[PDB]
Amino acid sequence: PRTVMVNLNIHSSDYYNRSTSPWNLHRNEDPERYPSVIWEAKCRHLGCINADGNVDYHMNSVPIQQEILVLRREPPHSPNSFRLEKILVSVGCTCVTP
Amino acid sequence: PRTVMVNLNIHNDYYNRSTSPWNLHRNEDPERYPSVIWEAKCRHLGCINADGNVDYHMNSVPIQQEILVLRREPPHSPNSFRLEKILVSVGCTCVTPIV
Ligand SMILES: CC(F)(F)c1nnc(N[C@H](c2cn3ncc([C@@H](C4CC4)N4C[C@@H](C(F)(F)F)NC4=O)cc3n2)C2CCC(F)(F)CC2)o1
Repeated sequence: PRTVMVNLNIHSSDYYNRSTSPWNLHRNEDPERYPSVIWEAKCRHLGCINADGNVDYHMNSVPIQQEILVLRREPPHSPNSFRLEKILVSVGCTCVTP
Repeated sequence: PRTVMVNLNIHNDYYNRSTSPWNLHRNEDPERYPSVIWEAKCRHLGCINADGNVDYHMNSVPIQQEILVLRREPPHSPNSFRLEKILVSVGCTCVTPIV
């Protein structure tokens, strides 16, 4: 264990609507985790929006997955003690050539 | 102060075909945890078309997200931190510019 003290008191999105692989945000909630709420990107379409403004299936919208560190309550249900943990979160969508 | 204890011992390529591909840039700060953060930098100003050529009628833009980091408090402290928000680039997407 490398135990440290953390003080939790801390001292654009509408532009991504113009993406050829647009996404919406999905609420992910876990009361055993900090941050408990994580907004996860879900691609709106299987294809990408082409020059005509239409969904084109010759290209694919794919979620960008990132490794994210979160705090897991340790022991479970502990309000003040945690262990660092890695999870995968979707942070947006990009358009790929299959 | 909302002081909590954190155990820092972690429990636990595809996007190359993107029309708005990106590379990773090393962001290092010895006063922060994680000290090293890899940020996405868009490879091109435009988006890659069907022919494999850059088209400047569209733009590759970095997706900026707010993430939480630990700042050493007091400075240089090996075991005490304050939570802090920073803005990082987590990938690139292709956008149709405003006309
Ligand atoms: C909104 C949220 F997703 F819940 C969220 N916000 N911050 C976190 N987690 C915070 C957080 C910060 N980072 N910074 C870097 C990384 C690494 C991944 C290889 C491990 N990445 C991911 C990628 C990107 F950051 F650019 F995305 N590039 C990287 O180098 C993960 C990460 N996790 C977390 C909150 C608890 C804490 F303070 F104790 C510690 C830090 O989650």
